[PDB]
Amino acid sequence: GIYQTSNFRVQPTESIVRFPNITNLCPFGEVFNATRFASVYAWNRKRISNCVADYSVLYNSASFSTFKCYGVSPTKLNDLCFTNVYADSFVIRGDEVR
Amino acid sequence: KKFLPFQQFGRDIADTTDAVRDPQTLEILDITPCSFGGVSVITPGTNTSNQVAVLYQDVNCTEVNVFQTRAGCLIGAEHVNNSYECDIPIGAGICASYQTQSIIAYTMSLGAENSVAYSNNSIAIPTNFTISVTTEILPVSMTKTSVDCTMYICGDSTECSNLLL
Amino acid sequence: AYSNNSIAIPTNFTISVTTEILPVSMTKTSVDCTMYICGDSTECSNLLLQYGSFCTQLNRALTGIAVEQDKNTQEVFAQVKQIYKTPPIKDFGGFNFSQILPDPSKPSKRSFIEDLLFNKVTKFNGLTVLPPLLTDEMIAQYTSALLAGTITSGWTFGAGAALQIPFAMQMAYRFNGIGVTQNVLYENQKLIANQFNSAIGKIQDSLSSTASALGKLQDVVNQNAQALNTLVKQLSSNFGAISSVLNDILSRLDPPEAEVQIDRLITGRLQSLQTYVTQQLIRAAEIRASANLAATKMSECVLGQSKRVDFCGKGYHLMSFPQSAPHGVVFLHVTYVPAQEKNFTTAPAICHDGKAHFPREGVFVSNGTHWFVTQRNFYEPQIITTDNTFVSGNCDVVIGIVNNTVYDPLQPELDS
Amino acid sequence: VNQNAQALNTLVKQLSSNFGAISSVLNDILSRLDPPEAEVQIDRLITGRLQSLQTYVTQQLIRAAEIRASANLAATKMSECVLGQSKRVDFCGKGYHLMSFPQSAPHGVVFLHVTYVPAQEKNFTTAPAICHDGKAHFPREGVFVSNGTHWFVTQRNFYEPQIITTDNTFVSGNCDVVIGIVNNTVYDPLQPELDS
Ligand SMILES: *[C@@H]1O[C@H](CO)[C@@H](O[C@@H]2O[C@H](CO)[C@@H](O)[C@H](O)[C@H]2NC(C)=O)[C@H](O)[C@H]1NC(C)=O
Ligand SMILES: *[C@@H]1O[C@H](CO)[C@@H](O[C@@H]2O[C@H](CO)[C@@H](O)[C@H](O)[C@H]2NC(C)=O)[C@H](O)[C@H]1NC(C)=O
Ligand SMILES: *[C@@H]1O[C@H](CO)[C@@H](O[C@@H]2O[C@H](CO)[C@@H](O)[C@H](O)[C@H]2NC(C)=O)[C@H](O)[C@H]1NC(C)=O
Ligand SMILES: *[C@@H]1O[C@H](CO)[C@@H](O)[C@H](O)[C@H]1NC(C)=O
Ligand SMILES: *[C@@H]1O[C@H](CO)[C@@H](O)[C@H](O)[C@H]1NC(C)=O
Ligand SMILES: *[C@@H]1O[C@H](CO)[C@@H](O)[C@H](O)[C@H]1NC(C)=O
Ligand SMILES: *[C@@H]1O[C@H](CO)[C@@H](O)[C@H](O)[C@H]1NC(C)=O
Ligand SMILES: *[C@@H]1O[C@H](CO)[C@@H](O)[C@H](O)[C@H]1NC(C)=O
Ligand SMILES: *[C@@H]1O[C@H](CO)[C@@H](O)[C@H](O)[C@H]1NC(C)=O
Ligand SMILES: *[C@@H]1O[C@H](CO)[C@@H](O)[C@H](O)[C@H]1NC(C)=O
Ligand SMILES: *[C@@H]1O[C@H](CO)[C@@H](O)[C@H](O)[C@H]1NC(C)=O
Ligand SMILES: *[C@@H]1O[C@H](CO)[C@@H](O)[C@H](O)[C@H]1NC(C)=O
Repeated sequence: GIYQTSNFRVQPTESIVRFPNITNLCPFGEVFNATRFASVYAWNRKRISNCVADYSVLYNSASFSTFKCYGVSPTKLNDLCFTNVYADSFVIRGDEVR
Repeated sequence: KKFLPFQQFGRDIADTTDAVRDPQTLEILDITPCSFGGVSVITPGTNTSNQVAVLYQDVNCTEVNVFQTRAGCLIGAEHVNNSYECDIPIGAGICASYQTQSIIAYTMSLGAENSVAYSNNSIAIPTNFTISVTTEILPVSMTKTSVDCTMYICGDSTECSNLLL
Repeated sequence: AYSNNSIAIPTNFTISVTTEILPVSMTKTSVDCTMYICGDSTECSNLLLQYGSFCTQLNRALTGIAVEQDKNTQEVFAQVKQIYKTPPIKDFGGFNFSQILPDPSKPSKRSFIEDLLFNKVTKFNGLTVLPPLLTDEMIAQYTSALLAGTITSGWTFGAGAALQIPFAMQMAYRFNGIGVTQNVLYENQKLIANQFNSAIGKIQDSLSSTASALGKLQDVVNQNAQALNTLVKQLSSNFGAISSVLNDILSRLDPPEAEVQIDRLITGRLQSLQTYVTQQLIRAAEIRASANLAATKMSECVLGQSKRVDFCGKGYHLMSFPQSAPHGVVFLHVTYVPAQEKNFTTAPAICHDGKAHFPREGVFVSNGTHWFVTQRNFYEPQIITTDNTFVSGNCDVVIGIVNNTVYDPLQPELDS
Repeated sequence: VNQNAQALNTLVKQLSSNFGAISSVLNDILSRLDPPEAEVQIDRLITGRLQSLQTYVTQQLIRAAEIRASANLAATKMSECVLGQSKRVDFCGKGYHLMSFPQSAPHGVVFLHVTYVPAQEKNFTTAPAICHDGKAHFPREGVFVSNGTHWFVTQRNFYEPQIITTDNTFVSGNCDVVIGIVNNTVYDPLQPELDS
């Protein structure tokens, strides 16, 4: 007889990666090491744009008591690309972070 | 494609991206997914041979003793100009067989031609007959299976049974 | 206008060609399930192979259908041992079998009628369409054989080898087969060929004007395509995952927890294949039932003369001609329909020398003064004789018997 | 029989699949885990297994209609072919139907159809009618044929010729209306019988 046994599939010959060929470092330090954080009833917020965002600098930092992902995983943050980033900011009691 | 200046990419009905803009050049690229298809093995019985031919379905004879069928690129079968009854069907009129040994592949015969000796004034009449017996087989019943759905899922288990209820 | 003394008999008749369309096979789909559910992910595939055999079962199920669509197209058309062919001289007693026989001028040996039919009827996700084993050029050679045997040899090529017979003598056997005597052909043979060649004209006019009749084939192609397009659209649906695109989840989540998202899609997509394959298995049994009706009509109607009332259009069946169509078959049934008819008088029996007479074929009628015996399905009044009638009982036994004189031609032949 | 064997061979093997659980065995999970998570493992095995039955039972329901369509065909043959004689061409083997003999088989039936097949044949010249008095004669049964020197009437399906008579031919009209008609003597039995 004639038997369907497997599926043939041409493999990729080479690997290509492309991003907008620029170099500005993002303003993460201006947030995570800011001179002042707001009251939570009037929480502050910065729009991060037009930049290469190295997240390894933040993720490795022992100064953070928690660092918790929900829509992504932390090691992936350097693989990903975004249209907008918004960092909201405030000051609460350490118990209410939950 | 006539992309409008605001379009970063285009997509098919499946939401699969059909085309893209490059982030490092003002160019619009079509994307075609890689050539693929069923690998089908054409064989006689292992009692008779371990030779096989392979049909790579829907690929043009390129990306894999090769022949193009409309079913795919057929590898390891000898094309023949004669035609025979079907044996192993391949598709779109192509049939293959193991004959003097190797696998051959051919457009199948429909049977012999027989043009009719017709005229407006002549008839053929049977002078003699054969009484012929033919077997015809029909299935009538299946095996009367039954299955205990509860026992199939939760055998000996009240824990499970309480979850199935 | 029923009464116990009245009959109507056809004094005229119309040959009609009908058209009957049956689907015979589906689009022979197959899918690589694993490429549909988890195409281009070794990790999704590792999740999917916890569900075991379902991928293999669905591939077997869709293959089981495709291997049957070859068998259906074979059992309807491949009913003949030999590719019979017509002579170059079209001596068919006046019938124009040029519109339904092959056209030798085209790349595929289809007829003038078949070319109407093929123009009245209208991707990467592991999905495929397999080609039919028989090409339309092979189907057009099988309908060439079945039709060429029908015209040149009647039903006799159904039983054994084709026994040639003149076409207006085959048609005399046909007419005789519906209780209408051989002379009713020959006394009108140019009219029968006029009505027939005109009716084959009306068929082209009907098929060329509108596709609307071929709904029986087009509904099949439309249902196959809508079910395929739905299987494709359900790749885009979320099923409650954080993206429907598998490659989004493979970029955005690490394996320890990405697997809890991807399971939603594996389960959601697998239910969307089991739904499609179930629709197609119920459908393939709907097309199987029609391919078996088509194989039963081609055996009994084309390769024979059927007596099964309204099984081969309306009228008394003479013969039918198969024409191929895309995923189907079209029968042109040719039927004798009683036309002009009038009602006069009739009787069950007649009385002679105290004994009673009954017709050997036909039924007694009176024109309003005289009595005749006519074949039942066409008006042809013979003198009542001991040749046209047979005897049983006496006048006192039968309800409604009439008074009449029977002519025996042996009386003049003795008397002279 | 093989399609039902493959159907249960899969239905059995679908017990061995995990469907997302920690083990394919229900007693392993209930040896290993408490209700806070054992129920959330076992709901996986139910969602898998139960879909494995609703698959198998669907295949059996569809299949049983494919067997019922052959049992109804077999009962239609045993009605019309065995208990009768069938005019339905090629319904009861290739050839003309005489009779058929039914036989039992495992989950099936087998018919031994007996058919008459035309096997040896001769070409004859033929005409649709013959002319006598300028009155035109037609066969009552069978067909006119000639060996080339004489004209005979014979039964359509087995060559057995007879000299053409007023007992074998009926008449209508005149010889001008028929197409391709020929002249030949019709034997009237009554002339010798009156003259004797
Ligand atoms: C059978 O009838 C067809 C018409 O339906 C004839 O074909 C036509 O032939 C004439 C010349 O005699 C041409 O002008 C027409 O254009 C043809 N019609 C078409 C639609 O092509 C055919 O010749 C007839 N055949 C016989 C044997 O009588
Ligand atoms: C049909 O004709 C017959 C004669 O051939 C009629 O029979 C006669 O009926 C009368 C009474 O009406 C009797 O006196 C005669 O002796 C009968 N003769 C014979 C030969 O039977 C018969 O009655 C007529 N029937 C009808 C319905 O008109
Ligand atoms: C056609 O058949 C007739 C018989 O039905 C043949 O004529 C007979 O030939 C034999 C042998 O010579 C004679 O003994 C008979 O007396 C002849 N019969 C008659 C009525 O003449 C005739 O020869 C056959 N023709 C052909 C061409 O074979
Ligand atoms: C803030 O300053 C500390 C040094 O005091 C440095 O280690 C840390 O990475 C800085 N944070 C950012 C976001 O640059
Ligand atoms: C990518 O680099 C090329 C070469 O310097 C430049 O011309 C192009 O505009 C750059 N593209 C983007 C999107 O910055
Ligand atoms: C294969 O089948 C043939 C019968 O056709 C038999 O004679 C032969 O021994 C078989 N060979 C094997 C290896 O089974
Ligand atoms: C592939 O096959 C098509 C057949 O129409 C031909 O035109 C084309 O040039 C072929 N391409 C290659 C790369 O062989
Ligand atoms: C088949 O025969 C033709 C001649 O009709 C020849 O040109 C062709 O090369 C032959 N093909 C093979 C495979 O032998
Ligand atoms: C029979 O049909 C004719 C019309 O052709 C009608 O005039 C006549 O009344 C009908 N006879 C009966 C008894 O209804
Ligand atoms: C039957 O009626 C038609 C008209 O529809 C006519 O053309 C034909 O010649 C008539 N036939 C006979 C035998 O009277
Ligand atoms: C009928 O006559 C033709 C003449 O060409 C011949 O070829 C054919 O074999 C004859 N048929 C039989 C049954 O002898
Ligand atoms: C039969 O056809 C021939 C032409 O080949 C013709 O001369 C002859 O008159 C026709 N005979 C009949 C009875 O139609």
